[PDB]
Formats: sequence, structure tokens, C-alpha cells
Amino acid sequence: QTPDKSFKTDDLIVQKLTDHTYQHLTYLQTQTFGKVPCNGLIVFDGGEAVIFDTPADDATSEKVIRWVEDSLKCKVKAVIATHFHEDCVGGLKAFHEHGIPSYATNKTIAFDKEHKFPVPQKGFDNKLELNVGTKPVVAAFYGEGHTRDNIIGYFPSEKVMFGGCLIKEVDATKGNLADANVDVWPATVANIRKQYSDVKVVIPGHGKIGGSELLDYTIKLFSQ
Ligand SMILES: [Zn+2]
Ligand SMILES: [Zn+2]
Repeated sequence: QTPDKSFKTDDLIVQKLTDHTYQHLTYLQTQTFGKVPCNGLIVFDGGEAVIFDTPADDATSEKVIRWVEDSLKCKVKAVIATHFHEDCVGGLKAFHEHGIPSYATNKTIAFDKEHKFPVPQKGFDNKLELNVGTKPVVAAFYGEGHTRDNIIGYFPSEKVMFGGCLIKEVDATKGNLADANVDVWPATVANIRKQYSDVKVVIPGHGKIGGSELLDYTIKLFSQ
């Protein structure tokens, strides 16, 4: 077993999901969408942690980093931006001030430079393999959808998937399609469903965490 260091505040929620994974949840205030909750993932083992998506800004990012060090007794080994939008890179500056390396695909990094968003520092094409303690962490591209660059995260030792905004909560609407390739989105998530057939936890970019049924739902939503 592992301790439960979950907690809730007005600007930040951290919630245990499995023995070695935690959801982080922050909020992004827009004038065209309003206040939207945003999900990320923390996985850890052996004093090392990896985080998928920054919390929405530098202040909540700072709180998460300190909590990983103080409560989990882990060093944040890396942060991975799962696409170029601000609910993935908004807090990158705080990670960088802590000397925490940030990773994203080269496509994501080009997008962030073009949009003058904070830029992940280390690029890769299609797939990144990290270790947390002795545990594998995967981040990989399976096709376009919510954006042309979106990737997912997987922690196979506990079958936890961070789907990001490519994956919708059950009964969600299509959401923000401004950068989307909707015609291939079903095939992209079908590809993911085919390759992660025993996933136990699926975390959408926004909304309620569930199981593999979030893949089936997302495929339906964009297939009609
Ligand atoms: Zn997005
Ligand atoms: Zn999003």
C-alpha cells in the first residue's frame, strides 16, 4: 500500500487514483469559454515523479511541485506537455525555475513557439520512454484529434492512462474544435483502444475520470 496524501483547495485539487498515481485538477479562466477544470497526472516510484500537463498556471504548479517533494518525498523528474494548449504548458515557467526538464513532441514545441506560449525544452518525435524509479512511463502519439499534436500518457505498472483533451469524459460535448482534426479523431482513439486493451483508469483532459469506456464514448461522439 501507499499513504493517501490527497487534498482539496479552491484553486487546486490533488486526488489519489491508484497506489502510485494522482490526478491534479486546476482551472483556466477564459473570456470565450469561462472557467474550465483541467486534469493532469502525477505518477511516481522510488523517490521520482513524472507529471503529465502543467497545472494551469505558475502558482498552482508551484504548489504541486512542493507537494510532490514534501508529501510524496519525490523529486519531480520531468513534466510532459501532452499538446500545445495552455491547459498543458501554462505553468511551465515554474517547472523550469525548479530545474525540472520539460518534454513534448517537436510538433508541440513548434506550435508553442508560433503561439508565444511557454515552450517545452526537450523534443521527441512520436514517442518518449521515461523511467520513474524502476517503473516505465510512456508518452506517445497515436493520431490527430483534439489538436494535430496531441499525445497520451501511460503508466503500465498500474494501467493508468492520461488521455488529455483527445479523450472526453462520458457524455461530454465535443468542446473546443478550433485546432481539431475531427474526421480522423475516431480512428485515432480506436487505435489507442486497440493498443491499451486492459487500461484500468482513463483520465480525460477535462471532467470525470473513468475506465476504458471513455475511449468508446469519445469514438462515438466523433463518429456520430
Ligand atoms: Zn486543448
Ligand atoms: Zn483541453
